[PDB]
Amino acid sequence: PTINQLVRKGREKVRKKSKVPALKGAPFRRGVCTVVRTVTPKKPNSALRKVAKVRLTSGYEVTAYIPGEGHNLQEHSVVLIRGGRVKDLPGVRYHIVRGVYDAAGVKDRKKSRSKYGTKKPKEAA
Amino acid sequence: MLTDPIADMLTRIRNATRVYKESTDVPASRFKEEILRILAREGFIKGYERVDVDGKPYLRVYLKYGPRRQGPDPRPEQVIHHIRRISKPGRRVYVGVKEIPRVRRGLGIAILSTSKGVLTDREARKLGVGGELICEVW
RNA sequence: AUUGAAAUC
RNA sequence: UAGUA
RNA sequence: UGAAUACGUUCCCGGGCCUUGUACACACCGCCCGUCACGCCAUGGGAGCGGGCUCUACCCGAAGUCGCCGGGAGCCUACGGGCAGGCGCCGAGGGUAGGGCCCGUGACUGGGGCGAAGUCGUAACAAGGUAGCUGUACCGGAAGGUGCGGCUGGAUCUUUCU
RNA sequence: UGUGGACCCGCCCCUUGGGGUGUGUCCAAAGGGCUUUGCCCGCUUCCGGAUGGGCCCGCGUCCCAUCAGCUAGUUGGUGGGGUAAUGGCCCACCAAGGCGACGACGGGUAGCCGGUCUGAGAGGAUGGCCGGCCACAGGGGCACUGAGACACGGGCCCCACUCCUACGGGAGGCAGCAGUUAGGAAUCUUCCGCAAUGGGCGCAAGCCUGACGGAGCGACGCCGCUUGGAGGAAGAAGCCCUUCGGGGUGUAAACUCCUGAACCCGGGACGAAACCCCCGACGAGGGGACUGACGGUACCGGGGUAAUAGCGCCGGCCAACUCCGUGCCAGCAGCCGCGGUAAUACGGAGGGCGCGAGCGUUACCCGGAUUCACUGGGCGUAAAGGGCGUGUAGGCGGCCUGGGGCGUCCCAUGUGAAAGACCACGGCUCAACCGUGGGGGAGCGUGGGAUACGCUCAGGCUAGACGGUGGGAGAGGGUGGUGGAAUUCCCGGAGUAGCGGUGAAAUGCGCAGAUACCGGGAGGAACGCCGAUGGCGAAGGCAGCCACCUGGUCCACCCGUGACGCUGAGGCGCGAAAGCGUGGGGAGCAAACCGGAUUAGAUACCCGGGUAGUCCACGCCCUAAACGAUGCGCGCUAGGUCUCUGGGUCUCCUGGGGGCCGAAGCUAACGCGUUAAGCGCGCCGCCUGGGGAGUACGGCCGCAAGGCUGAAACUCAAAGGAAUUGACGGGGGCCCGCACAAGCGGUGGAGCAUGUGGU
Ligand SMILES: [Mg+2]
Ligand SMILES: [Mg+2]
Ligand SMILES: [Mg+2]
Ligand SMILES: [Mg+2]
Ligand SMILES: [Mg+2]
Ligand SMILES: [Mg+2]
Ligand SMILES: [Mg+2]
Ligand SMILES: [Mg+2]
Ligand SMILES: [Mg+2]
Ligand SMILES: [Mg+2]
Ligand SMILES: [Mg+2]
Repeated sequence: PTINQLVRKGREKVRKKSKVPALKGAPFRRGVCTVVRTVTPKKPNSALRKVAKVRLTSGYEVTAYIPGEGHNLQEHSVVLIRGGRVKDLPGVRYHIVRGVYDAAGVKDRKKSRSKYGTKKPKEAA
Repeated sequence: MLTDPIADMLTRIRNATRVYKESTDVPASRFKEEILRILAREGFIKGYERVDVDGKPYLRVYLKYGPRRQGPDPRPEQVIHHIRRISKPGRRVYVGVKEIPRVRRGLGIAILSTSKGVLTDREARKLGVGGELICEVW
């Protein structure tokens, strides 16, 4: 645009928006579970993928994802949420954190033990 | 109407030089004459001279080129590679001696109009003045 | 059973 | 009919 | 032992060269659009019901500063005056009537996005089998079809699906 | 009592209420202690200094125009009050004013700065801690006291809330330090000391200080350091691979000597010399004593134990691969994407890579992102040129001279606090931390200077623009009039059995005589040939012929004016078709509709009819593939060829328009290429991934239909442009094969043989 135009109108700043209302920025948020359905994904995939709907301390009610092998969660379970999309599951924008509250660690987990939330074992250790 | 005479000139020279012409008329002004001396003095052109064309003042301009050249495409290199307005009617550019540009680590001009008169960058720097930064040639 | 399936016996 | 070059 | 027939290349099937147009490249057994149905998500309209901000008019108005009185009506007085007290203006805020406005809930209701293999067709991409698109206007389960005018962003000198 | 100072008035200087001055009036005070006649702590009036602050002004300070008009103390005046003091700060009276596209008013959001982070920079984001200014002290008013307050731990009233209450009434305010609770992913000790620095009162001794100086808890951040050092096999065991020979973990352990984190003993700080007392004189200077929370800590010496390692990752981007397990399951995934019985991508193993008292994860910021492009972008076909004009404000502006010195440049000087950043040199054993010193800087005030460029003022020019005169082509527009070919209807003649229509048909029309033919008449719409690759118009658009009324444009002469120019937000006007209102008109054609067909169906394509409409008057609507998908203007940059309209000295030359080809250059390409998409200046308008969506809300316009302006949630890793090689086409051209046609003999029917399906 002409300078005069730039002097009249300016450039407009680019403001992209949050990919995750866990509201107040908050790196995590507290949930109480509501439903613990099982979800089929999309695209070129198939498997029965574990999910929860969660009432938030934000006032939000949202679908989050239970990662790991097996779980211990049901209608009143009470979870922490960290946010983290799934990708195969449209509308699933958050993750349940394994190892806080009534969400269990992950039994017999040896490799990525820090995620999945599972204390160090005592076999030959 | 002809919004920028200086630019017209700067361009007439750009255009003529690119079809390897020998000469170029430009309608004549005093400020136009000035820029041409600096151009001539730094050996980007051979020079200029007044004329009259149809009752009316023009400045003929003698361009200058390299030697004819080797392989496929024997067109000369060009003595004026780059000539370019900077201050412009729609946006005037003024600089003080402290902020005068060094065109092409030395190998380049920046014609530059000051209260001491029209001047190259090193001239102006040494005289210690700044001004409306007219253009740049390299 | 048929191709890994969905459908189908 | 879906995944697959 | 021993025939018949071939004009010809318009048609059907397979194929070779040039050129064309393509939204195909799993390469036409290709792609692909809309209704209806199933699930998930967010969303528009919305009578009433609820809560907040707010402007205009009238009225009530704490505290307090300021103004008036301050009397044969109280207290102090050196008689000048002072104090108590009373009247008023303004004034936090409140009340009534009227508007404009935000939030919540919202029966009822509109379309929308997304979701491996549901339903009816076949609109579009090849001249897509009635070129296509288009503004508008009627019409129709659907995609659409017609009318009028426009544009080339069109090729040519027996019937649907995978 | 009046050094003095206050106020009225006058005079002088100065220049807003600053000094000075003369009469007149008015205004001071406090005492206390002694080492007691000579000191000390105080008191009163004045002028000054220092420090702190109040009010005024210029400039700078986020988002929405889907907020466009706002304002009655409102703008100004005179005179009052009020204050330390200006001022509608407040009040009476007069006047009719003030503000706003340079964004008033309204809505949202936010304490601001030094600086912090990021970035090559420009810039973006941010304002915790430390330092500066502001505001607030449960919410809302108000004043009192005072040098200062409209006062967090002062006062009053109203509201909410908690507690005491003999129900009348009271009390209260951690956004001080700790600490409790609640919300929350999350944020500490109800710690020691006034020893140091600072603050308040006191003559002092001292008393007070959750300011502060320390300790405690958090790997929350930064820095330092430990978990050993040197020997130690052609190499133990175990565990992983294995083409069964071997390869790996691996000098790694074992074990040999060595050092000696931890821990025990001994000693043990600096931080603190003042105030105070003594000499001197209550001074200067000298002397002296008291005082350590941290702490029995730091540091020194002596002794002395081999004494912690975890987390993430190994498909690509990105450093690191093999075996088992598992089979679109279980699961992974930042993005592309891994998993369907051989998975370096899932889970375990061994091994490997990277960091290491940490390592990962989530959130937020700058980055990469020249992806809001000032530096530093774009719009023919990718997102993007307004449908066209007219012109308002605004932006921009030819040649020469002169004045001014606002823009702009230069020199001095002031300001730019400290902390931070930067360069040095120090101090804690290093560093982190800390200290001392140095070096910079835009921006702004002030004085002086330059005048090329931009501004402005004065005068000049004629190359831009406009006018004059003479000449030209044109479906440019408006009004009236008029002409012939065709269709439809009506009258007449003649004349007979069908016509029409399709792929084939049927509906239809016809013996009340149609079709085809000749004559006559009525009426509406559109104008054949000329006709073009043409012409005119700003667009939409404009086509028989005549006349009147009227617009634009080109050329020649070089006559006149003298920059009178370009663009143009908003405004106004024009704006095809369809549509709407009133009133006409109505021949042909034709949405809708009524029928005939075709089809698996056929709300369609084909056929027969047919209303609105198409036409005219007046008034609306205002959209389009309103297309050159290319805004307007000007200057510059090879040519060739065809063509419309001028002019000349008429092979050709010089204009103005219309086409194609193509130098240079441009472009992702295809293309554009003096009719630019080239090289350049000026102005406008527009874009910023796709879907949701030109939808919603809002405003404006419209009689309506609807038009203009125009989002978000949510979702996808694409959506796109041009070209490429193929494949394809109910596309084209050309070819061939027992491919079809031309033939001859057969299978399909029977019985049986054989193979297959199925049972
Ligand atoms: Mg699949
Ligand atoms: Mg398919
Ligand atoms: Mg993993
Ligand atoms: Mg950037
Ligand atoms: Mg246009
Ligand atoms: Mg204009
Ligand atoms: Mg050192
Ligand atoms: Mg019409
Ligand atoms: Mg009408
Ligand atoms: Mg018909
Ligand atoms: Mg529309």
